[PDB]
Amino acid sequence: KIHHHHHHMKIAVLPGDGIGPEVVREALKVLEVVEKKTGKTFEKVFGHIGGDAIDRFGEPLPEETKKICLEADAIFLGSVGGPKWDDLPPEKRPEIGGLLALRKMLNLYANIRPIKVYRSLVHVSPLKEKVIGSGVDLVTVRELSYGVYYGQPRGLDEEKGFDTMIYDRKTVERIARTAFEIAKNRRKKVTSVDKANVLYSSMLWRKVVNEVAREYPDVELTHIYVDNAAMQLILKPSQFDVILTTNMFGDILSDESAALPGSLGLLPSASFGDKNLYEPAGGSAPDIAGKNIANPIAQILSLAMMLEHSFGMVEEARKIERAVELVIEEGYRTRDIAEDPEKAVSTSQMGDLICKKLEEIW
Amino acid sequence: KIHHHHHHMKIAVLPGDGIGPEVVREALKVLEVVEKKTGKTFEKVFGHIGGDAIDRFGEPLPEETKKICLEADAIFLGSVGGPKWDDLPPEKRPEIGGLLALRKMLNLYANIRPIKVYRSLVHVSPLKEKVIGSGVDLVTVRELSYGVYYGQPRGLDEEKGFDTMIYDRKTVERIARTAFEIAKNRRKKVTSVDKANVLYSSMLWRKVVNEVAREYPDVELTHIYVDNAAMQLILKPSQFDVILTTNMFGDILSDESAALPGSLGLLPSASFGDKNLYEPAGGSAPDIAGKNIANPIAQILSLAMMLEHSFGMVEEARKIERAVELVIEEGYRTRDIAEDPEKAVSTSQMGDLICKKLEEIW
Ligand SMILES: [Cl-]
Ligand SMILES: [Cl-]
Repeated sequence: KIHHHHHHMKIAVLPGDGIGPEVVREALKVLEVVEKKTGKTFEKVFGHIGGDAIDRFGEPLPEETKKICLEADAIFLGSVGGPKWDDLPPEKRPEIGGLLALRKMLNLYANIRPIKVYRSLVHVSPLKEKVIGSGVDLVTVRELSYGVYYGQPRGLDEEKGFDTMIYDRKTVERIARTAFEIAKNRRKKVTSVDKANVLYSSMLWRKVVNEVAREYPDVELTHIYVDNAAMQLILKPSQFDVILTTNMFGDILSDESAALPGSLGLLPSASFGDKNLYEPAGGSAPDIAGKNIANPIAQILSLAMMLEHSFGMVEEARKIERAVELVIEEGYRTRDIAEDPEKAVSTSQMGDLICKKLEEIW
Repeated sequence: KIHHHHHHMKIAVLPGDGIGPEVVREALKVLEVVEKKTGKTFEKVFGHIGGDAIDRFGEPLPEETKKICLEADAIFLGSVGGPKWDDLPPEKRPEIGGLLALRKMLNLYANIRPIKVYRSLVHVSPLKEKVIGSGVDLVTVRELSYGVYYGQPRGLDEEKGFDTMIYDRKTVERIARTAFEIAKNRRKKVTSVDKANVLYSSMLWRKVVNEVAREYPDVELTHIYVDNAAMQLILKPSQFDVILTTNMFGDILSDESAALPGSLGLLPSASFGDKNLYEPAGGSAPDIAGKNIANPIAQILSLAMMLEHSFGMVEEARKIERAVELVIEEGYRTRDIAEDPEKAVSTSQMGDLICKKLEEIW
C-alpha cells in the first residue's frame, strides 16, 4: 500500500508479563523521542494480555483487549507467561490462551524476522569471524496462513497421524509479493527456499514465485532447497538478503538464523495480518523478570519495524536502528551480551543510552 | 539381528563415475588390511551404475547391476554423475535413473549420518572452538520409508500442490528401535525431534517413540522441537548423541549437521533396507575427477559403517575410525581440509597413510 503522510496514529500496546513491561517501557521512551522529533501523535491504548489479563479479567485474552486490538492501526506486544500461571491447563495459560489466540484472531499471513550480526558483537556469535565474512544482514519472510500447519485434511487416531502440506497460487502470490517489496527497498535479492525436487507443494510454490518475480525485474531471484539453505546459513550466511519460504521451512530456518547473532535479546519480529503485530522474537524470561537485566533492544527494534511497516516511516526506523548500533559499537552491553557480567548496564540504562544517542544523531 | 561369526561375506561394489572410482580404490585397500588381519573373505562383485552403466549398457541402472545388488550382503557405492551425461533428460541421467532408482529399489527405511568434529580439524569447522566445547560426536537416524515424501494423497494441478505428512505406529516403531539400538552401543542418549506442538504426525511420532523407549530403560530419551534442534546444532551441538527424526526433519537437520566438520569429504552415510547401502554423504566432484585430489576419508568411513552395521564387525570398524583420526592428528591433509593447498597429500597418499596406520595400531 501507499503510505501517505499521516500525523495521527493509534497503537495498541500490550506490555504482557515478566520482562514484557520492563522492555516495552524502554521502547516507549524511544517512541517519545520519535514523537518529539517528528511532531506526530502516537495515541497509545494500553491493553491487558496473558497473566496480566488472567489476574484482571479471569482470562488471558479478554473481549476488552480484542476490541482495543481491532480498533488500533498496529499492535505492539511485549512478552507473556510466567510461573504464576503455569499449572493452569493448556487453553487457559498466557502463551496459548493469550498469545497464540491473539495471533490466530489476526489472520496473519507473513512473519518477517531480520537478522544482523553487528561488527562489534561478532565475538558473541557462534560462527567464526571469517565465516561471518563481509557481514550478516538478512531477513526471513515466512508464509503464515497455510501450508502444513493448516492444510486439510488433518488428524490423529490411535494408529496414525497426518497433516496436509498444501499451497495454492493466491497464497504464494501474496507472500511472494511481500518478500519482493521488502527486497526492492533492501539489496534487491530474494532467495526462495523450497523442496521442489520432492514435494508438489514446493513445485507449485516455485512456479508461482517465478511468476511473481516477473513483476520485479530489478530483483535478483535465486532458488535453493531447504536442506541446502540449512547448511548455507552456517557456511556462508552473507550470501542472503531476503529469504522467502514456506510456513514450516520458515519456522525452522528463521530459528536457525536466530542462533547467528547469539542472543535472542537482540532480535525483533513483525507479523503482517488484518493488523500488524510487532513483538520480540524470543519469549518469557522468568528468572530475570523485574531485575532490570533484560535486553531491551529486541523490543526497540520491533518498534522500528512498526514504524517502517505499519506507518511507512522508513527514515525514522533506520535512525533507531543506527542508534542501537552506535551504542553497541561504543561498548555498552546488557548481561546477555556481556563477556564481563559485572560490567553490564541495566535495562533502563541501555534504554536511556539509546534514547540519548537517537537524539544525538537525529 | 544377531551377528554370528561369519567368515565369508559378499559385497556389491559399484564404484560409479568421476571421483567414485578413485576413493573406492582406497577404501578397498583398507578392506585388504581388514581381510589380512581378520582372515575373513570379502567376495567383491563389481557392478556398473550411473555414467559407467550408460556407457556400457545404455542405461544408468541395468538389470545386471540390480541382480548383483540383490545377490550381495551389502552394497558399497562410490559417487555417480558427471558433465558427460548432463543434457540427457531427467529419468535417464546417472543421479536420477541410477542413484535414486537404486535407492528406491532397496526399500530403505533409515539413513544413518554420523558427524564428528576431530579435535585437530576444529579450525576447519565453521563454529568457534568454544562453541564446539567438549566435542561434537553425534548420529542422525532419519526415517526414509514414509512421512511427507511418500504420504498419499499427493499431487499437483494448475492452482495447487499438496503432499500428505503421515506416520503410523509400525513405521515409527521400526525407526525408533533402530535409533535406540545405536544409542545402546554409543552414549545411551536419544533425542527425538518432531513438531508435536502443531503437527498430528509428530504427536503420533512422539507417542510411539515414548512407547519404544520403555523397551530401553537404560537409554536417556529427550524430545525437542525441530526448530529448536536447528538452533541447538549451532549453539551447543555437544549435547547430542543419537538424533532420531522424521524423513523431512532428518533431511534438513542431517544437512545442517554436515556443515559442522566443514568438509563433505569427511562424512560417511549408511542406509538400512532390504540390503544396506553404504556411500559418502556428498556427491559428484567433476572439477577434480581424475586428479588424485579427492578426500577418501568419507568412502573409508562408509566402509567402516558397513563392517559395523552389515557384518557386526564393530571392533574392526572402530580401528578404521581410529586410524583415520590418527592420520589427521598427525597433520596430513587433502586439499579440501588443507590451509596451505600446496601442502596437500593426494587421494592415493592419504589412502596409503591410513592403511599403514591401520596396520600399525591393529
Ligand atoms: Cl508448510
Ligand atoms: Cl516427514
